Amino acid sequence: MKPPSFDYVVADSVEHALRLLADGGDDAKIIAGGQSLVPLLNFRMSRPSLLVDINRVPGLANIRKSDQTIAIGALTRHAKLTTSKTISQNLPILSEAAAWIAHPQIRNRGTIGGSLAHADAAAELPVVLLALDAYVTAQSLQGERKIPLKELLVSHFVSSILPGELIVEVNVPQLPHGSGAAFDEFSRRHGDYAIGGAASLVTLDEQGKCSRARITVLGGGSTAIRCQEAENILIDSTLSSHDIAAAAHAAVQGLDPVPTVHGSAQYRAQVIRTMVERTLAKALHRARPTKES
Amino acid sequence: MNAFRLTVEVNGVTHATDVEPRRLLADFLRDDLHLRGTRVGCEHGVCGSCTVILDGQPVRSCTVLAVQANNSRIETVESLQKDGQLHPLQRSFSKCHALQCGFCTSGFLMTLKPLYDDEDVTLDATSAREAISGNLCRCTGYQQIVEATVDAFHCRDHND
Amino acid sequence: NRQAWIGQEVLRREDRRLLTGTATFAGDLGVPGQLHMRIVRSTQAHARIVSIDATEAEKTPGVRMVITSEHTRHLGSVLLEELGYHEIYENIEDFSHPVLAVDKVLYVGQPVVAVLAVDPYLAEDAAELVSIEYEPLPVLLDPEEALTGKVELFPGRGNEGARIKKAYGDIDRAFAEAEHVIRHKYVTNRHSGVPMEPRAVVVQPDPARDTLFIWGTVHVHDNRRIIAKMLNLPEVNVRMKHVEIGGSFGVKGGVFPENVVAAWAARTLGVPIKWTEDRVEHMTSTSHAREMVHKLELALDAEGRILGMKDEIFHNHGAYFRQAEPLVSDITAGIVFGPYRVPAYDATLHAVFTNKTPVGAYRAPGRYESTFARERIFDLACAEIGLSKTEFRRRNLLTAEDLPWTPGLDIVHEPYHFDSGDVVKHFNEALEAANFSEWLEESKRLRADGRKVGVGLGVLMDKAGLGLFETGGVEVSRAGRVTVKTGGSSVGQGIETVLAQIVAEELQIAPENIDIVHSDTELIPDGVGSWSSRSTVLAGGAARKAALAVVEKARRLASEMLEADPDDLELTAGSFKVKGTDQQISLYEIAAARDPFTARADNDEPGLAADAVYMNNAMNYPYGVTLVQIELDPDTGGHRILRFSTSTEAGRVINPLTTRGQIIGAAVQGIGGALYEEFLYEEDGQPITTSFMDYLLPSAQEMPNVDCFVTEDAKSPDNPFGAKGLGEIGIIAAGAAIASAIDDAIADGVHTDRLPVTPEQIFSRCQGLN
Ligand SMILES: Cc1cc2nc3c(=O)[nH]c(=O)nc-3n(C[C@H](O)[C@H](O)[C@H](O)COP(=O)(O)OP(=O)(O)OC[C@H]3O[C@@H](n4cnc5c(N)ncnc54)[C@H](O)[C@@H]3O)c2cc1C
Ligand SMILES: Nc1ccn([C@@H]2O[C@H](COP(=O)(O)OP(=O)(O)OC[C@H]3Oc4nc5nc(N)nc(O)c5nc4C(S)=C3S)[C@@H](O)[C@H]2O)c(=O)n1
Ligand code: FES
Ligand code: FES
Ligand SMILES: [Mo]
Repeated sequence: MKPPSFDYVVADSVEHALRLLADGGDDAKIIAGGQSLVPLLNFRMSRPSLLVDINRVPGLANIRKSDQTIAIGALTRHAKLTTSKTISQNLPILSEAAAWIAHPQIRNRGTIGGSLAHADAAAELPVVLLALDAYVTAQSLQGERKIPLKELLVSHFVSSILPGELIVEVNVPQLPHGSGAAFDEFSRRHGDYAIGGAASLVTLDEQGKCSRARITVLGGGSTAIRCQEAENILIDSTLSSHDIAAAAHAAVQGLDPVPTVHGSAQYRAQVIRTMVERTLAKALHRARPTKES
Repeated sequence: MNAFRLTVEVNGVTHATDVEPRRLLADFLRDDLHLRGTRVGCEHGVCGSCTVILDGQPVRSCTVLAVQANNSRIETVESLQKDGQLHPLQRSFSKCHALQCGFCTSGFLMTLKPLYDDEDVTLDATSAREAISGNLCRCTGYQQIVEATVDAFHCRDHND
Repeated sequence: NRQAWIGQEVLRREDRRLLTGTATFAGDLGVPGQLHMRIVRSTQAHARIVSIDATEAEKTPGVRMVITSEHTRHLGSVLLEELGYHEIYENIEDFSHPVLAVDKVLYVGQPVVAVLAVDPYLAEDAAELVSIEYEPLPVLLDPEEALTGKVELFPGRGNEGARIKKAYGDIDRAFAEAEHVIRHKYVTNRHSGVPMEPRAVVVQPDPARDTLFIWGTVHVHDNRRIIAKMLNLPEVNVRMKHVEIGGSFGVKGGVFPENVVAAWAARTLGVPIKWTEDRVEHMTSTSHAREMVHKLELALDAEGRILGMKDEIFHNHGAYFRQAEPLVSDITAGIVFGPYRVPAYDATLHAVFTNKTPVGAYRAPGRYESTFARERIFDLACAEIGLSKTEFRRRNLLTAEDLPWTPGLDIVHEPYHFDSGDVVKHFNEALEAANFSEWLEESKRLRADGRKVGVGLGVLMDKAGLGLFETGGVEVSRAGRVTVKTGGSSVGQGIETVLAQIVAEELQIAPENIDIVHSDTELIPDGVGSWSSRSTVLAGGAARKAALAVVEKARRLASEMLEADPDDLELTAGSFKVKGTDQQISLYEIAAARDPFTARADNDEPGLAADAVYMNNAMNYPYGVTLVQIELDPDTGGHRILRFSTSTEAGRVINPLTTRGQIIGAAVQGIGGALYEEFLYEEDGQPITTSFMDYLLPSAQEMPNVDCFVTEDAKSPDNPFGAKGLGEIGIIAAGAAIASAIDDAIADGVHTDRLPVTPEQIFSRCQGLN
């Protein structure tokens, strides 16, 4: 229990936040949700001098269908991903994926902006968002960056976010039309940090070849992992238990996971393996529209 | 070095007090707002008992610094009972022996409260289990709780 | 109107306290001028120390004192445990640290230094600043290599533990003349109770020195007896106050180092001291259990009947005895046979030491670990003999006939003798009627492209009298209400309800009007406590002859009040109808009348010299079969427990609604032990499972949609009322039956040894298809 001592402030605006924590501390931290920071405090695994509460800043809370993409504010709650738009193409994968993030009590306060900056190796969001080819706009005192999700994820509990700067919004490209999206994970109890999980997304060619496929892996290394070559197999080829099995069985060969408590290294590689093909199963079906259902 | 003044609504009664930022909401809601009803078991958003209604949404009073709750409505297990009469959730919990120790009772009850008060949905055994799942108990296990919640929702809706 | 209450489903009396939140818990308590104790615990598994630097801890403001070892090895005895001793030999030690010794460290999480500050936030703020340099010693972890003993824990050495031995008649000939002789060793997982309320203590001294108040939760709250002796200030003056408890499962049962440090520090400062445990701490400091090694052997004939059965057991006690005396180890060695025909036996239990958290007594201690191996050797035996586990257990269960069956095993001291006084009856019709209730055969019949089924039996050492006595008291009043004092303790299993019924039945007063007071040693100078499914026939047996002492004290006193002699109508309202049907005197007005008129209107007859209540030599042994079916996902490691049904015979269920809680709830704690819970230590010595993210507690979705309950009240034992202990009968055979099902569903060999059953182990079916 018992978190360390710190000074605490609530930011009024997006640059107010940047303005204050900048001169406020070499080691000043942001809070928003809390569900990762506050527990890291009761374990005394973090020593912020200054905490900046941004959880009460206007703009970063809404969901837009801008252009050929979809904008999501950083302070968007996990619960407001299971609900409600939800978003376009909706269910996308996320409402199927967020439904795994712990429980309602935690989902009620955990932000998307937090989980990405926190970047737990087993975080369900980045794994998904990499398969969607995310794009993260990060405002700083000096200027504003936009970083794709591939460079963002550094290691477990490490992101490529510069100290001081702030994740503002995540925008995902609205992919093609009538494609298949699925997400499954395995864990001892429903909602625990999964042993292995996968998010696979297939786009149909109708005439029914495969036009595009994006695959990611939960718990293959220190971060989410694109199986860029396991995807190459599916391309042009149709359906089929085998192409699926051949794709899945070839996504895990490049993976060395970490153990031990919940499972060993090679173990996880085989769980992830059944996660890939299984997601690819429902990654069809959902890809059927033409609607009339 | 730094004091913070809270203006929070708790179970109706509004409070104004200065607290050091690092004190967790759970500790604040037990001292000196002596509402021991909220209970603390794990220390990292798991045990359940921890759970309170924040602004209508059930959140853990234990992953929230008391300071983060300024200018907000908060409700605890003390707020169910209205003039002697136990809130129906409390009644069915006793009618179905949904509790033996006591700890996992604030947690579950407060989780179930806004779900109850809002007109939907029914709660059937399967959907009932999923609802309470965010709370752990080491005594029941759940069978009677799941049976308790369902009972509460029948006298609620279809109700003779 | 002869309204009956025992056996009825009545809603609990405790309910409202806990629902509204009017009830106070140990952590809930606040006292002005409080000091907050935080404990600096070990970070080494095995190490001797030079510790002298609390300087910057002492010098941070808000901190009143930092307690080192030198303060407390004083007086400052070392944690005594009591009777059950012989002793053989000897004791010291463990006891634990027992209080912070300035020399060696025997496990991570051991108390070394206590701080005392104004708020608990500042308390551990100063706890960090304490520095202790260690000499790392070699680390002992495997119970078997404990006694093949290099790397000795105590320099006095101080042979690791106590060696318990029990063995009937002629097992040499029972084995030598056997066709199938079966040898296999089993290993049980190290897990505990892990209740929701962590441990918490509050001590307020009356600096008038006369006394000391402890709203601490010390689990026989009548074991001030230890603290008294330790502090040498006995015996009243250590007045214990009642608090509600958030579950214990025996894991909290007794005196801890924290208890005495607080009490000492409180006394010698005249300042109230408060202590509240981390969960993390709880995982490394609160008593452990369950870790054993079960070498076993069987002697069988072409019929399949038992002739001989047993070999050595290695109970890993952690680093220390912690009023966790051979008691449980002694029990274990007594009943690895369960309710079976077992002509002979050879227990050689080795209670041993390792660098782990000192082992206490988890719900059904030593009987979860034993009924596992026993039912895992019986299932294995059916593989070679060739035929069904169902019809093996079916005809060499417990002949009766035989009854009373004075065994059959030892040399019978469970825990003293002599027993097993199995005067309680029909072993079989339970199993028979339990499967005639009603499925089992119905989904052994499985199209089973899913998975399969399992069984297991459990008898229980569950009224550990204790022996001789238990106190109780009933009091009628001027206000309508009734009061019951008892040596019981509401861990949250419904004592205060059960006793109220017992009293209600005999007094003809609604259980609503009756209140129950417990664990308040000023009202109750003597009580035994609550462990080993006991408190009903003992403390309920106290309540009976208390309520039966008033009826004479009253009915006699009522005949004097009016002028009618002691015969009337039949006499209950609760009041007094003579005749049919003139007049009446209520039971309360009688009491209100006995004021300062030369007297007193109450009873408290248990007990005197030659005790009361009287429960002596032989306890009741309840028995029960668990039935399970599981499905398994083989491409991953998953499983969904499709069905579950524990069924246990126990005469006179006092409250059916609440007993259902005690059966189901326990059963789940068993599944938790069977498939989720294990304390994992890293090979160097550090605990890995310290949070809740690591240690897996069963949650709502994974549990069986129903545990069915089959209890019958045939054959009431002869301790009036003929009732049994039931607070443990859930978990007993929960481990073995799950295990059998898993092996039945794969299906290879029936060859599972180590619990729990991890998802990694459970793709050895990827092998099967390969
Ligand atoms: C798979 C998965 C499992 C989970 N399991 C659990 C669980 O078992 N128990 C539980 O309690 N929670 C769980 N969570 C919740 C998890 O802690 C999330 O990270 C949650 O969103 C935490 O709140 P937060 O990150 O929004 O705010 P915080 O936790 O306060 O954020 C922590 C860190 O993120 C940084 N940060 C936050 N927002 C921004 C921003 N806009 N720009 C820059 N930096 C920022 C801060 O600097 C801070 O140091 C889980 C989440 C996932 C994805
Ligand atoms: N409503 C009840 C309650 C109990 N009994 C039975 O009658 C006796 C009265 O209970 P008690 O003597 O307290 O049994 P124990 O002392 O062994 O403690 C109860 C048992 O079961 C428990 N149930 C618990 N339930 C809760 N909620 N919290 C705990 O900490 C509990 N701890 C325990 C522990 S420890 C055990 S071993 C027990 O034999 C019990 O089996 C009964 O018939 N009907
Ligand atoms: S202790 Fe705060 S949520 Fe369990
Ligand atoms: S938590 Fe102990 S009774 Fe439910
Ligand atoms: Mo117990």
